[PDB]
Amino acid sequence: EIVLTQSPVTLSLSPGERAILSCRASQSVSSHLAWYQQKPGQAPRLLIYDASSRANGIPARFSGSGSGTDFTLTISSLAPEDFAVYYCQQRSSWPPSLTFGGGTKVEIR
Amino acid sequence: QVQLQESGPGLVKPSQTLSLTCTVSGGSISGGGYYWSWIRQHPGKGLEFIGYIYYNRGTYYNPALKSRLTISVDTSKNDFSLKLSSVSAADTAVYYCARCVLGGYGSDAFDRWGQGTTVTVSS
Amino acid sequence: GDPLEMQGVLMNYRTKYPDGTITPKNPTAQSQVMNTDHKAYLDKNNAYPVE
Amino acid sequence: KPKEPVQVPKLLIKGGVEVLEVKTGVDAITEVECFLNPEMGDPDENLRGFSLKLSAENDFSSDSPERKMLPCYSTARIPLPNLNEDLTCGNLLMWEAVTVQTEVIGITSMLNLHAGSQKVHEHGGGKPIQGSNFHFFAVGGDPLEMQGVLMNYRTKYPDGTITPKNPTAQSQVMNTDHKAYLDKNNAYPVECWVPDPSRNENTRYFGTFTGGENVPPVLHVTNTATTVLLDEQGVGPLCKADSLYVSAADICGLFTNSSGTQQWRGLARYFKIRLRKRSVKNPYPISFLLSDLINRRTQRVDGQPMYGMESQVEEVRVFDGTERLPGDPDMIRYIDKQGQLQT
Repeated sequence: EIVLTQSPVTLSLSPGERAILSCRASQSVSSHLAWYQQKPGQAPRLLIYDASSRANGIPARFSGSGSGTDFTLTISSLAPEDFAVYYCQQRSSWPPSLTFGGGTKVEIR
Repeated sequence: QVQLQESGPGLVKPSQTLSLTCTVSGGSISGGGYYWSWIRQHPGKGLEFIGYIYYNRGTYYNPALKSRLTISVDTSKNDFSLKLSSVSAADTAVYYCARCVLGGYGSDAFDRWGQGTTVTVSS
Repeated sequence: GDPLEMQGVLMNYRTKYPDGTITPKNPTAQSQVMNTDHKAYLDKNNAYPVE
Repeated sequence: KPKEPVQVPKLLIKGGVEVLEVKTGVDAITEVECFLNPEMGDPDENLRGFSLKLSAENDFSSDSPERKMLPCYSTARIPLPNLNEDLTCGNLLMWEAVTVQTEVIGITSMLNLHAGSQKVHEHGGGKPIQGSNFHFFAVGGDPLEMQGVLMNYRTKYPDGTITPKNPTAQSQVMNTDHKAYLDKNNAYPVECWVPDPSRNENTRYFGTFTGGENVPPVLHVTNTATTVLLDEQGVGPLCKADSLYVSAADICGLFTNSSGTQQWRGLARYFKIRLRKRSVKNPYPISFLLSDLINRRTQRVDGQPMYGMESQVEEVRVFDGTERLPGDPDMIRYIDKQGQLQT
């Protein structure tokens, strides 16, 4: 299988700072990445598809960067409506896997 | 403009058979480059993939759940299904259903999935 | 020596046609590019719109 | 009396993509009918097949495009079976592309005048799609090695795009240091990468360009065309590895909206690649595997360079054969390299 190891665990971050997440994979898939934003008690929603392409409705303060194995969910400034649970996902071409990752939840100090 | 929904039971006894309906309204379930997935999210953990379906006999399941699943499609009410066999107490989790696109975005990301439903299993 | 087997491709698949025109049923996003869900058979005069 | 039927290549198996791995005889033929998806960007609201609107007045000092606004080449791969079974030292048995056939899918989609086009005049229809076209495809056993060319070196691209490195004024001319490969669908923008005409001994590309402000796009559709991909020596695109690479990109022209925004438009493309079996010299003998055995394990040495621009190997005298003693030790070869010519 394929396992998306995600780190850190729980970032303790204040509003306004620069956040960076890293969903480093066990093996390279390099283009079939996503980023799902989900608040607790709500439904999932996309941050970034194809590891760099912004989503229509997401303003440009977020971005995606990096491909290969070491991936980046680039965050310029955190919002008070963004201190929630963030995930990552790996796709699959030949073999069907596309499982999912572990998660990193941003703490608000 | 496509609207989705979910329906089914609210309480399942031990060692029973579970069935759920991911209700779709406003679009063809026979839609060309579309999958139809299931996502569970256990309370206290993250989320996990279960299975998607392609309406010209394309199935794929999570190998951890060991092929104990059938996903059926009924074109009249525009809705598809899901079948568990021999559930346990660990299956108590909020359940979500969504869609995958092959040519466009590439994942479960287009603000398009079921609004959610909850399943509770105990003694 | 056989009727003309064709291919369904169109843009703006959200357009609603009158009953006389045999259009591609179940219009999806794939119809604006190469789609496989739209085989058909030419058998009927004044029926298949050329766009 | 009638006449005994004439002979015809007895057709065999047929089916989907999993037909290929069934082994055949020695004089097999194969016909592969497959297509590609055009990558025009695909903005939002499921308008899969357009681009976003183009920028109007970005100066040369600072350009800021987005990922949506640039079309990209389309590429894919076809897996193939291998053919040798035992060792069979001496000769091998590879595939070969011979005859291509292309045809554009959806060419009558442009007759829609009840769309969101501009009202062309006061009570007429709408304006159809016009402007520059660029149709392009390629068939080969290898990825399409391509040359880096652009204008306006001050363009800062989005980071999802594979774009050339260290932009100077030298990148606006034929430069040597913008070489790369084509290994990814929907990442190489079409305004920045022509095919390299130098490096392709195993890739044939065909392309007809027509710019202009508003010229008609002329399209054919015919199932009697045939384009031979043989060279002047008698080979096609050989398959070194078990693959066959197809790369293409189709632009059809600009679409005008009802208010005045321009946005691109493209279509898919057909292919019918006849393959067959040939007999070549082995490029993988036991001696190649032996060197790749030892060179995996042996220690990395990182010293001063011995190849390239800052190299230090100076003069190499590769000489074997004998000859009557020359009346000059250092014979000169060029008559006048630099030139001491007239006037």
